[PDB]
Amino acid sequence: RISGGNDKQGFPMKQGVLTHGRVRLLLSKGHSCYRPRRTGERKRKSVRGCIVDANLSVLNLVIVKKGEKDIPGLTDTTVPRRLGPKRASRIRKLFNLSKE
Amino acid sequence: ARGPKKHLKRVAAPKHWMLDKLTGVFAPRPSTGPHKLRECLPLIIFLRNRLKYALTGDEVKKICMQRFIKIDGKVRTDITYPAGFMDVISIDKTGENFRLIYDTKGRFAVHRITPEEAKYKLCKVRKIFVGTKGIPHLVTHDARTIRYPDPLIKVNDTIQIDLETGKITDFIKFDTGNLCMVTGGANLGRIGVITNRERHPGSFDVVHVKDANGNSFATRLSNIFVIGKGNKPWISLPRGKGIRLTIAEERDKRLAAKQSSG
Amino acid sequence: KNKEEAAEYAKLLAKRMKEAKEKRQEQIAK
Amino acid sequence: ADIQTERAYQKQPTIFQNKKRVLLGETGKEKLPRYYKNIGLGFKTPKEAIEGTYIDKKCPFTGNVSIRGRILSGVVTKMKMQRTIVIRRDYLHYIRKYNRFEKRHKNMSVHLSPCFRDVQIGDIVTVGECRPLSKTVRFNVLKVTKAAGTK
Amino acid sequence: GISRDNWHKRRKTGGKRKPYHKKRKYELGRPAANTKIGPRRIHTVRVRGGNKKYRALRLDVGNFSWGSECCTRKTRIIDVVYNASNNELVRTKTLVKNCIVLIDSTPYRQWYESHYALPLGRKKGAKLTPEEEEILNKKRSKKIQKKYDERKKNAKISSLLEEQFQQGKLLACIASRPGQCGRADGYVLEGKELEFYLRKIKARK
RNA sequence: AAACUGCGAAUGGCUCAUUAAAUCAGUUAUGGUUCCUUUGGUCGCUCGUACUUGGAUAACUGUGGUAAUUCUAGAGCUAAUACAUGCCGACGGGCGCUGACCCCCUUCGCGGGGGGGAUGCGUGCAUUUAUCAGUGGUGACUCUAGAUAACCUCGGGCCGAUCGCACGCCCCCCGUGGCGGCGACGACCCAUUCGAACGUCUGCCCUAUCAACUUUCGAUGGUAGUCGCCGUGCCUACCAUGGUGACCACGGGUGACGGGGAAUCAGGGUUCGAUUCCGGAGAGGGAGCCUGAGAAACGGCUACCACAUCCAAGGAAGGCAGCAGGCGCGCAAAUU
RNA sequence: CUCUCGGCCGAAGCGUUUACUUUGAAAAAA
Ligand SMILES: [Mg+2]
Ligand SMILES: [Mg+2]
Ligand SMILES: [Mg+2]
Ligand SMILES: [Mg+2]
Ligand SMILES: [Mg+2]
Ligand SMILES: [Mg+2]
Ligand SMILES: [Mg+2]
Ligand SMILES: [Mg+2]
Ligand SMILES: [Mg+2]
Ligand SMILES: [Mg+2]
Ligand SMILES: [Mg+2]
Ligand SMILES: [Mg+2]
Ligand SMILES: [Mg+2]
Ligand SMILES: [Mg+2]
Ligand SMILES: [Mg+2]
Ligand SMILES: [Mg+2]
Ligand SMILES: [Mg+2]
Ligand SMILES: [Mg+2]
Ligand SMILES: [Mg+2]
Ligand SMILES: [Mg+2]
Ligand SMILES: [Mg+2]
Ligand SMILES: [Mg+2]
Ligand SMILES: [Mg+2]
Ligand SMILES: [Mg+2]
Ligand SMILES: [Mg+2]
Ligand SMILES: [Mg+2]
Ligand SMILES: [Mg+2]
Ligand SMILES: [Mg+2]
Ligand SMILES: [Mg+2]
Ligand SMILES: [Mg+2]
Ligand SMILES: [Mg+2]
Ligand SMILES: [Mg+2]
Ligand SMILES: [Mg+2]
Ligand SMILES: [Mg+2]
Ligand SMILES: [Mg+2]
Ligand SMILES: [Mg+2]
Ligand SMILES: [Mg+2]
Repeated sequence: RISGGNDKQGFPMKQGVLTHGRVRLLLSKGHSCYRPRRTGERKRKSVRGCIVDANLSVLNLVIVKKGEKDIPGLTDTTVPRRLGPKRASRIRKLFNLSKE
Repeated sequence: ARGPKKHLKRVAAPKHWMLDKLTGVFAPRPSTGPHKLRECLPLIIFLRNRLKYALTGDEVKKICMQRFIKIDGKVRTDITYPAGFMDVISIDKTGENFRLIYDTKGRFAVHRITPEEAKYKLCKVRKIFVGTKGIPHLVTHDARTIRYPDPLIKVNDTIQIDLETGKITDFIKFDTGNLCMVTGGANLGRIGVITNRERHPGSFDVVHVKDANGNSFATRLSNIFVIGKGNKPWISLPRGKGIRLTIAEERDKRLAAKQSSG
Repeated sequence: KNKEEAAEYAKLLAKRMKEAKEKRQEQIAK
Repeated sequence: ADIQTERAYQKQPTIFQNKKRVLLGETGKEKLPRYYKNIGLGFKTPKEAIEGTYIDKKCPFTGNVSIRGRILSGVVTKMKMQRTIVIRRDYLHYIRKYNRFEKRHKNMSVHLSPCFRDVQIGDIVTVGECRPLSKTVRFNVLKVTKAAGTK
Repeated sequence: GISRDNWHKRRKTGGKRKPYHKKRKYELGRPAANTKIGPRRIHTVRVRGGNKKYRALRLDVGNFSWGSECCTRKTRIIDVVYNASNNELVRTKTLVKNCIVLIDSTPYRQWYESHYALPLGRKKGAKLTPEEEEILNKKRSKKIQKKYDERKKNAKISSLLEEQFQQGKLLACIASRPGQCGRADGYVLEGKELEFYLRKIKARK
């Protein structure tokens, strides 16, 4: 799956814009590729379009379906440990606990 | 300005705080509260300038954060809290009680009272209105709203409130012959008996007052606070009974006191 | 608190109305 | 008929004139109850306001206005606008250096209610202050007294 | 933006004045809410103090009152017929305060037939449905019939309202401001005002 | 520690360019508006999973792009007083209408009365409109309160799924155990405090080699609306022809921010007030906005105009009339 | 100053109205 990427000038790709090149957008809170410094602040930023072209420095990919073999760097590694649920209802849902 | 102001220049502060000019550029701006900015006394001014308990503003905060000061029976930790007329200040650590009463010079005085007297205060009725479900409401001069007041109580009257429960015990009607104190103007701090009231529709009313010595003066109706019924006050009075002396007789009293000193 | 205050004011209002009406009746009769 | 001269219906907002009634009470008289009020400060309501049939929302007696503020006086000088006249107020301004005075005047555009009729140029008018009724009008005519030459 | 100040205006004498400050936030104005007739669409506006104004953009129903009968009911809005301020508002079918509109008559007819138990708005052909027959010709006892017969003494309506009920649509006037509160409320025209507006509408044609 | 959340950043400090009934001063009004916070009052007043409901996101761990920024992209986890959703209880009823049926008087009887009533709809405070009667208040309400018929916005009013400290009394009991004290936070609506914003009356320096001005593009008033937090040509449509002026209108100038005040002065007066206090305005010049209770904010954003910084030429970043300090200017003014 | 109505005074009209003068009230500090 095509997640995103950066073009040769380092600008990120946004999902909405349907172009092969860069555009300038007025971005506010709730938009990707931007992080406001003040409440209600908006800023004009340059963003690369979503259509994949040959002028990309890096392209991001996410594996969704596994194939016959497993890549030595990606798949064969053991899964790492991670934090467990913190809310009680999520604990019950994970461990199939009843009210008792 | 684009919004509310938060500072107060020292020279622009009320002149009855008796602040000096060279201590600093700023004065304690009173917080919002029961009393107006120009008609209150901040807690810090009373705690370090009047009583000399603290030397700086930091020591006032150190005293207040120990929950030693009570205003009208409730602990206040704010050092700029607006304390006003007929308020009770209690310090249980030293066992002291004070009531804020104007002296004849128009300044709040350090007036100590009995702990028995510190259980009640007098309030002036500012508004009477009927609310939802036909319930009467009474609003005093210190922003207290009381439900179900006595039907005979009208505006410009005085009520006695018990500070523990916040309920009316009795009241004094605004009539000629009662005792009153002036709370604003040129006659601020004077005590006397009401002689007559002049009504001016569409404008301010004028009330004439005569003191014990027989001196007469006049004020607006908004500057009058009924203290007692007839000649008997319902609160304790400061050293001066509300009689304003002339400069000549103040000089005479001072010279007599100096001559008898030593 | 609501019930107690309502009852107390009802008693006080009955007292006040009775007193006022009695005084008016005394004024009229005389 | 004579009252209805605008594109919109002219009515007193606080009076309900569509109350249904029996056929016996309809024959008697179609007399709308008039809305009027006492403005206070000792001014009396003209009988033409109580018994009249005009519609004026800016009238001090039958309209939605409130009289509060200053009470002033003037002399009528122009009556050429609709329900509003121009009066002149004369006074003397003191000049400290010469210990003397100079004559000055001001002009006021004030609202005149239809209840006041037979108002001529040169008679005294007592006006009261109200909320801004237009760009330049802030006063309403309260009393009219005739000139000294009245016969 | 849109400013509703007073210092851009000429003086009473006629001379123009030079401003001493720029446009302020508290002097702003906003574009008009041209309310049409259609499926409901209302937008909220954040106004001074943090309060809300409901900006009605499309409305089709509202509650109107029959004052003589004191019967307030919620009815749909059909058409705009007259507008005192401007006739362009009638052509574009804009809902503003004091505009004359046509509303449905069915709820008022239902209340009238359920209260006085008399026909209203029916054709002379006397065609009927059993539900209406049992609404009007129900079997009532002596006491209830005594109340209904007494109510039948006051059951009388002017010819203008009766003809409007026959047509199926009533003439009403809007008393609320749709662009400010988001709803179109009003009252049914009757009496001298109804005659005045009928004459105005006929003269306009 | 970090990060999410909350609050403040609209105060203070600087300067005097604009500005001549404008600002400003005294005096009044808001019965024509909004108001964070503090203080007080309300907060079982509604009759219709709860022993606690849902999905995500940072900080963190890992993979990266660009010469360059307080630039950020993908992937793996996890919280709430963030974001959402939603009950029980009080809840027994009461009151307004609809009212099958059941009684009690008078009547020979019809008829004239007086009650009880099952079944249905509605219900509290705020919101919008119409009608009715006349607790408390004002000099004066179209005030406050009451009654009736409805409405009540999905870009949605309230009616607590929050936190801390001390912990105890009660029962046919050991439980679904029931009850309870102080606070913190939040919230609809009144009142208060701090204000702000529009209005009333009077008051300002020279100039006629400025004597008529305003009204096409609102100038003066009327009617109905729109917009606005409210009153109003604030704006719109249709109408009337108005409004101001030798008592100096209109125009022009000012090395004009206005006062509290300063210098000189027998008594009058003349000149000054950029400058520490109170109001106003501005942030290189204009204009337009987001957030917020409050800004047309500039140590916030977006453009144009004039300047101007880095660049790998693809881009990125600007506002000292804040404290020092530097250049220029000048007769003229201090420590990075 | 004036009748009336209420407890000599209280309400209400005053003054044909101003100018003037003498009081009183409200009038930021510095
Ligand atoms: Mg400032
Ligand atoms: Mg403070
Ligand atoms: Mg002289
Ligand atoms: Mg300016
Ligand atoms: Mg933060
Ligand atoms: Mg803030
Ligand atoms: Mg400084
Ligand atoms: Mg002023
Ligand atoms: Mg207003
Ligand atoms: Mg508040
Ligand atoms: Mg993620
Ligand atoms: Mg929340
Ligand atoms: Mg009401
Ligand atoms: Mg209007
Ligand atoms: Mg108009
Ligand atoms: Mg200048
Ligand atoms: Mg000057
Ligand atoms: Mg001299
Ligand atoms: Mg000399
Ligand atoms: Mg000065
Ligand atoms: Mg100055
Ligand atoms: Mg200069
Ligand atoms: Mg200043
Ligand atoms: Mg500014
Ligand atoms: Mg600057
Ligand atoms: Mg500069
Ligand atoms: Mg700029
Ligand atoms: Mg805020
Ligand atoms: Mg700006
Ligand atoms: Mg700066
Ligand atoms: Mg700033
Ligand atoms: Mg500097
Ligand atoms: Mg610098
Ligand atoms: Mg020098
Ligand atoms: Mg030099
Ligand atoms: Mg002063
Ligand atoms: Mg002074």
